[PDB]
Amino acid sequence: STVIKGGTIVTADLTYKADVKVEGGRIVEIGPNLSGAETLDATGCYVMPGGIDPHTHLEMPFMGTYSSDDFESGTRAALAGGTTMVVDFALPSGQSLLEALTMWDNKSTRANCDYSFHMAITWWGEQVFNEMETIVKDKGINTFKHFMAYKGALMVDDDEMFSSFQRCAALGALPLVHAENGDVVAQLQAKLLAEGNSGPEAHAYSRPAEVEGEAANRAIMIADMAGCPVYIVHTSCEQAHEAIRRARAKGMRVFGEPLIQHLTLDETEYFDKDWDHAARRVMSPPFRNKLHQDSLWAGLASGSLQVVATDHCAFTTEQKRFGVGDFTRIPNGTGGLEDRMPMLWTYGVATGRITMNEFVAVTSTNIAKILNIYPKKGAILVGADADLVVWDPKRSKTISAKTQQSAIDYNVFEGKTVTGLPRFTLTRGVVSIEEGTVKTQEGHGEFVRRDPFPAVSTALSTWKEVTAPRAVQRS
Amino acid sequence: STVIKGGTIVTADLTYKADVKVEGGRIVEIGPNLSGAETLDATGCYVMPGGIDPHTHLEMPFMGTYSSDDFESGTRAALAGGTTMVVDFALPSGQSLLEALTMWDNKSTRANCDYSFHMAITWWGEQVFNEMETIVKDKGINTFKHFMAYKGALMVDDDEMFSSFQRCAALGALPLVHAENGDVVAQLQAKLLAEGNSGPEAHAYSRPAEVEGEAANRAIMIADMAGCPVYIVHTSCEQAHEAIRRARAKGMRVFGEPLIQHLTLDETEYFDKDWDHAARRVMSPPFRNKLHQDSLWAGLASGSLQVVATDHCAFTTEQKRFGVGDFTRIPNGTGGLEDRMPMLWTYGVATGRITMNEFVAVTSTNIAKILNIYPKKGAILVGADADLVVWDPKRSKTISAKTQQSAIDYNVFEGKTVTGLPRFTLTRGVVSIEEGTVKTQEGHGEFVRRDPFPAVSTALSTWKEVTAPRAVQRSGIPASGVH
Amino acid sequence: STVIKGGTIVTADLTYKADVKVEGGRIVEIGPNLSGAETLDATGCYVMPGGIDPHTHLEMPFMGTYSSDDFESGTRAALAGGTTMVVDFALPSGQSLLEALTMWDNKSTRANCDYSFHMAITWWGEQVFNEMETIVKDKGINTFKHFMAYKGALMVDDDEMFSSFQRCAALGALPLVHAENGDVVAQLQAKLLAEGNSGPEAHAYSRPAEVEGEAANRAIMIADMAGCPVYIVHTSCEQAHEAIRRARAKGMRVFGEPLIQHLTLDETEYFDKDWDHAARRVMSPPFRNKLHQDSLWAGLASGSLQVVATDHCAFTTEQKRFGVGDFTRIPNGTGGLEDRMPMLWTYGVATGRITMNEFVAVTSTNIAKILNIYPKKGAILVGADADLVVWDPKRSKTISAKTQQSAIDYNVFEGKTVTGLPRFTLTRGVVSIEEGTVKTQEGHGEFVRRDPFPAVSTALSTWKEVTAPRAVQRSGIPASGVH
Amino acid sequence: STVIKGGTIVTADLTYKADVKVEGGRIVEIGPNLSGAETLDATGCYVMPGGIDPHTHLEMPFMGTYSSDDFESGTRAALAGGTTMVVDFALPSGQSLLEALTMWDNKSTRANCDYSFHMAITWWGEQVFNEMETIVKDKGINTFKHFMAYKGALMVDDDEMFSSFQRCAALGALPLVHAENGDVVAQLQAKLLAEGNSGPEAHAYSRPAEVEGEAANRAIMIADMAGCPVYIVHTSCEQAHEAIRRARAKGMRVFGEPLIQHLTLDETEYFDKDWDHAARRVMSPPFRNKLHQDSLWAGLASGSLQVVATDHCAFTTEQKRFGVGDFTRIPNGTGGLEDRMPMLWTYGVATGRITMNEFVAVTSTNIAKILNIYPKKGAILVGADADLVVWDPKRSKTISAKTQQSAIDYNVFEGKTVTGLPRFTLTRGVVSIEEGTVKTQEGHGEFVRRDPFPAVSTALSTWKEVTAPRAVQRS
Ligand SMILES: [Zn+2]
Ligand SMILES: [Zn+2]
Ligand SMILES: [Zn+2]
Ligand SMILES: [Zn+2]
Ligand SMILES: [Zn+2]
Ligand SMILES: [Zn+2]
Ligand SMILES: [Zn+2]
Ligand SMILES: [Zn+2]
Repeated sequence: STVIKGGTIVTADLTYKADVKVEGGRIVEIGPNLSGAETLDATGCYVMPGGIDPHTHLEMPFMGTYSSDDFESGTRAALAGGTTMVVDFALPSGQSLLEALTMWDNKSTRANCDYSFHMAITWWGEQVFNEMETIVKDKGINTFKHFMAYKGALMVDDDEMFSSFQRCAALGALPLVHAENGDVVAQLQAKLLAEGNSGPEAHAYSRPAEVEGEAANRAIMIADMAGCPVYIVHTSCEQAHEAIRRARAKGMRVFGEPLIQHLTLDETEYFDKDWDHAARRVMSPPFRNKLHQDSLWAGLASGSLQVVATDHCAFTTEQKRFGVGDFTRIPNGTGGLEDRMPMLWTYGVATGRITMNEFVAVTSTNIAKILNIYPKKGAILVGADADLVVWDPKRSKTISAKTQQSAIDYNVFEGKTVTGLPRFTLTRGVVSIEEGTVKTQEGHGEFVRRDPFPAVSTALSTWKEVTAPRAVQRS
Repeated sequence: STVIKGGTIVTADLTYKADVKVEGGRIVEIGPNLSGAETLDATGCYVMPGGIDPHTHLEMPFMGTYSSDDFESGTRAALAGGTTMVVDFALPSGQSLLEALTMWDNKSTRANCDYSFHMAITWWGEQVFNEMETIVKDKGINTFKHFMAYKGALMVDDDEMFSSFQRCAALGALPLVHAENGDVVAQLQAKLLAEGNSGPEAHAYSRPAEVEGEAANRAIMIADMAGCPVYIVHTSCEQAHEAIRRARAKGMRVFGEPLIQHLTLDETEYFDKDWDHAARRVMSPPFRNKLHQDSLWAGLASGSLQVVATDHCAFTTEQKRFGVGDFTRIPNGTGGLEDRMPMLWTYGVATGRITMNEFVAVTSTNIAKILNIYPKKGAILVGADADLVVWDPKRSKTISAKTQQSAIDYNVFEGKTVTGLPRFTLTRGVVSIEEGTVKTQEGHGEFVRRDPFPAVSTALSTWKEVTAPRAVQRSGIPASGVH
Repeated sequence: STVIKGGTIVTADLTYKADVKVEGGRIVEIGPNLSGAETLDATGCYVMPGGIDPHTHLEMPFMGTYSSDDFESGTRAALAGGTTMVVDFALPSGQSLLEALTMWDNKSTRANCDYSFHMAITWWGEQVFNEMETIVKDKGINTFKHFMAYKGALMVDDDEMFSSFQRCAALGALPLVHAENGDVVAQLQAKLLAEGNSGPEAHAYSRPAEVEGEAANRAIMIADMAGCPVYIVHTSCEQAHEAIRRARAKGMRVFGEPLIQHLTLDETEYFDKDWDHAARRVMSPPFRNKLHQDSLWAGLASGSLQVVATDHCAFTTEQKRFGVGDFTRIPNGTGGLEDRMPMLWTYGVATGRITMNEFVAVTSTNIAKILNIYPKKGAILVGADADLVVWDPKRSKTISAKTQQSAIDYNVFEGKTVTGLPRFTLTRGVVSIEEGTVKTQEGHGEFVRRDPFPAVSTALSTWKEVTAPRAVQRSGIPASGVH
Repeated sequence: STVIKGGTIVTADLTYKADVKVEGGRIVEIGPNLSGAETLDATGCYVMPGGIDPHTHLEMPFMGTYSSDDFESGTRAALAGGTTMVVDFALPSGQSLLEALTMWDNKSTRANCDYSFHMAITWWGEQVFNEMETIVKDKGINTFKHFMAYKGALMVDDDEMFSSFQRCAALGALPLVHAENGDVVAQLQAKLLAEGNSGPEAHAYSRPAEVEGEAANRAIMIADMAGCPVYIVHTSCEQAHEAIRRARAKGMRVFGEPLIQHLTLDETEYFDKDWDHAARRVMSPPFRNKLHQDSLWAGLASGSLQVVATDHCAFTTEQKRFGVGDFTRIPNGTGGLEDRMPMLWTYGVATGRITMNEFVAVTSTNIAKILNIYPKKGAILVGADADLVVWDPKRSKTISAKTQQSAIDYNVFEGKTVTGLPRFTLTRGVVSIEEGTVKTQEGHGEFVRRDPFPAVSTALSTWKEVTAPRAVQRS
């Protein structure tokens, strides 16, 4: 067996000094003074569940093109950053959900760590309604992604979204929402181009924070009417956060996911004099005024935002240059898989903004519970997968594209110092990273099947029935 | 001339004892000890600007039939309750805005008091875009109404609304919005019918307060992006009020209009064992849980809601009964023209919930300023129209359909006691009501023309320009193309 | 050993079917198909950590008399309702904190389950400052209670509270607060008595919800300035909840504790025509308008309120009658120990308002973590104390004073039906309740020692240091003096 | 007579082109095409009610010393800035309110424009309770100022404040409150000095925004329980604003007064390397983080803050230097009388943040209505005092201590450009300023008497009676 020895265990539940013994890809024992044939030195370190990043777009077809990190490079980057599972979005074209799922299975051959998919609902009709049942009950996928923006490509309207959320409620599945008002965005994009305001910074101008706050509020109302929880992906601003807080104060089951980029980077990047510098940071929602960061961090501390992710969608500088002269043609996305946990630890844990237990909650455990795969993932418990990071709080670096795992040529965290990095990362007990030594195993990662109807969905359905309005009896 | 003698003047601006002299339809002199050829005794009374109710649907085609108060009976009802101007909604239809305007001119020939129109944008296209300019610049109408619900009948979507609001901004016009999410409401109606939940109470169940709060918050965002103020008609619940408060706290120019029905009546009317009683109150937004009333009153007192109206859209019981077995066929709407000012005075002024100056502000002056027609309307000032109510704070009645001016057979304020009623109501100096004697003059009312660009619109356009995001000047922009 | 067999384990962390093996007062093994010398049948049952109720006043000197549930009857009542630990408030007095502690040790010798204390800071000075260190470091108590009301009896002011909270921050201890404005309450009590408004309902009138919201918001500001978390006991209204939500939205470490009474009972009890019935419910904060309940439930579901408690402070009817003619002399307090978990399960879990995991979190695990005693308490984990309830979701009763464990003559939950009750309650592995058979062991309970500096306190101190405002380095600082 | 000719009248009520005729210190006629023996050219100008600044401390004894602008220099500065009335705080020592009022009458001999007083309640007891009746009914003063801070000097506690607010309710008077928690401030001051953090910037550190937000909320609750409106002086931060907004959303009668300094200046002044620069800006509440300004401006636009003032309390650099080595010894206060309307116009009206009508509302009319002296003051109506400013929207300057009316040697608005300045200022028809020509008349200003029970106070008392809880009738 392998024993991670001499460290302090940190989970979302508690912190305690103990050794961890791993065999057959599982945690088999946790206690003091354990001995195994192989020992990993965790003295001076924190031993935590491997990160789960539920928001990736590896080898994604988007905006005329394909992201430049694929399943192999994305999962390798994830492991180098202490992350041991990714959840990627399966993205249909009036194409079948089932056809899209087959294509995503094909893309994921070469995965270095385990992985699952969300299924995107990119249009609406009888076929989609029928196939959702198959995806949930037969394919081990209990989340459906909806886009309120990307008019003419991926967007659904209120009527379609309501139908889809009702279906998710019936199936015990969870709708995820990209919340921006697509009609307002499409018009503002056209207005800015018409005015000649066509540079990378005009991407930010085309979709101000109010557009995201409105769309989040609207998705929350539709999910409340449908009787399902709802998850707001990449919550970037106070307006979206306020909508979630206000819904949760009414007892609504609404989850929120700030990206590491939105916690630690800001819109002044778009004002840089160097065109490439500004275009490289174009993503949706855009980096925001720095004033919004404090709201997102408070949400992580108080439990109104539960999950930190990256929306990892990486494009080379050459790809970003597709948008010279027209910001709507710059492929949207920045990468972050490898930098998520290191940034969150240095700027969140070392500063006291979040405890170490909260750091585990928002980097693995909460999402594992939300996707109904805890304690297989997101746990340090006997019987859990041995997806583990041994975190050395003193191991430091300056983040640089010169030393990253990502296949692209820049890094939006370039020049940020982090102190606290993986000493080891294990994926089902396979030591894949030892300090700067990368020893990942292509094809090791396996698809993680998920069941519908977590406790939160079952309770909400019961409460809706208790409170359902009744006909008045008359003569 | 005619002198209104011995009263206390109350406006939104101040309260003072003075006589008011009226000549040629206008206030010509205000001061002590005035005399004229005719005298109206205002001793013990408050002399206020005539009410302006900007939310009426007189002889309106709707839900298979027409509302049963027309311009004559609605303006007569208004005058009897101290209201001297109505603003009605011209409704097209893919029919020209100009053809709808002509139709509404034709409808309004027997009006007893003055009147104007809002133009509804019930569909979107190049013709509508163009005709909006003519409506604003040539036809004296500076407001455009948008319905976010009534799917398949009057509803517009986000894309249409955003186009329309940007055109409002360009023209210096003000968008009005019926804020409920029409797509959710249509699906909830169909679901309730399929379950057999088909009675009048299911109307309320089909459109809960959350769907109004969402739509109000959405219309506000779209107006903020277009750079125009926006006006949320019939704000009925705390969720819609919260959206307005949150937007105004950000400095957004958002107006809200609680109906007198939503201040003083509640959803328990729908739970009555009598089908007719419940159906008579069916309107959209529906009467709400009584808990919401305090929020709306607090908005009047604090300035986050500025206008009290009635959405006067009256149907007889037999018209309501079109919806026996199917609440989606009950014509939606209630009447309140004659009862607005009496209810607000008894339940708001006499209770101390609002001052007399606030009462004037939310029953005439604020809407006059919002519609850019102050001080011609909503004022007691020299040069203002002599639209006046002489209000006797001791004159009392129990409201009843047996005595009402409205042409329909019931009154949603049945049995409410009011103390404080018109002694005289004057429309451009014509005494049309004298203590319960109705002496209205058909066709006396005239269309009130309105100009665009009130101060609020001009200031908001300047602030948008000051804060407009600018391009960054760069050199050596890289090569592009697909390699 | 003893094996709890065939049940479903439910903790705040997860839900799973397994047996639980207990040895020497501790959980020694969790897994399938365990066997031991003794078996408890948990088939069809949920096996959860025993409740922890951190808010009791057992044999407490108060308002001219003493509460009538003592350590024995209160811990017996707790065990009967699935609760296996109480935390009581040691109350000095200018009497030493150490003398009060000895007094409370003496009071607790017959406890049936384990117990700990909070220390109340009822006055301020050098001796208190010093003794706080000894309480934290030597006596195993890491919480200090402060009363913002009970003027002339227990109340401290802003200056005392700020000194005390800074000392809490230094010692890694957590301040608890009874948040009502005592100065306003004292003047309103005197005013109501002077007007002849002297009945039990006037207790509620003397301390309306606004006075709780204000005091909660104030204690939060003082804790934020001292750099320690703060815990708001018996959060009863939306105004106190709003203050907590607003503070947590800023990232402040603020905890809130709704009582089961305030989740499920309301001020209409005070309007009962029977004087005894109304007086029995007199407590501070009083039962509130029922509208406030939804806010508190929503706090449990969303995490802005983390702990359900009872503030168990029981008086007989004849003790309540000390206040006939003068509600300020009705001893304040109600009991709920035995009814907390049964009420919360029927009205929260069975209705879907909270999940079973949330139910565990707000009845044991959150407070265990807040008091820094998890996982010894509030856990089902190997090595944890065997404080367990085996809960039969089908076992039902109507709550009644005729069958209760509490020593007093009535029950504020009289007539409430509950479905879901303990089959077994174990305290450190001792089966003390078996289906309505009470078999408690006096003196079995022991004091639970607690350490300072939970993770939340340490992280908050670090954040305060990272953000501490720094002097600006200047040269040639000017001449001063009076010229 | 004198006719202000060719201008556009702007009041809080409306905007219209008309001439204004003045005779006997009053407006006697308003209309087109007026003629008088004397004409003031208002072509291209806006004709508005003279500003009323209800927050001044002229010749004030405070913190061991006396402010360096007295009634003559303060009222001269006010007129140069378009302001035609000041309301100063009469400040007793267990000294009688009536003795304090006599002293303030004596200080105000040399006033160039009209003036009134608020009476400060600086301690509590039977004498104070008795004298409040005399002040209201016999002395023409309907406001009482309370301090929640200045522990050991001016501070009252909750019990005293509640007693005083009940008395104000009975007398139809309005309590004003300096809202900071004095106990927390006094301790933080001592803690910072003990640490050696004793420079001017530590004044700001000693009283963070949360301390003001708490105190404002607490004053609002006490006034609600007492059944009187309440006015929160110098609302400087979002926390205080939020407390007012939340109270007003419940229907409470709460007024708020942002200073021009808090709308347009910020705490980075305290970080300046020059000791004098930083100390000169020390006042209470301190200049705040610039992020708070947007909240205050929104309040002016939406009606949740009603009155703009200056808290004019001017000290020479020599006086500010009293506090070298101990920030608690720096006299608190900055001046602003002359710069209030010019700053508010350039940064508020010219930017579109407020309309011209709102500018009149928050610079004269609202406070005139709040103090129950409208339309004598704050109006352009026939019969109103001819307190008028003819405002030239094109007349511009850079604000400088070299050209100011204030007797001190610096100006916290130094270097700010303003475009829009008085062409004329009239005080009861006396032209006291013509462009840069100052021609003020010492002793012209007269005390303005005010009556109790404005409409808002009467209505609130009625509503409290309607809602008063009743005894239950029992057998
Ligand atoms: Zn997205
Ligand atoms: Zn994405
Ligand atoms: Zn409508
Ligand atoms: Zn309508
Ligand atoms: Zn208490
Ligand atoms: Zn207690
Ligand atoms: Zn002050
Ligand atoms: Zn002051």
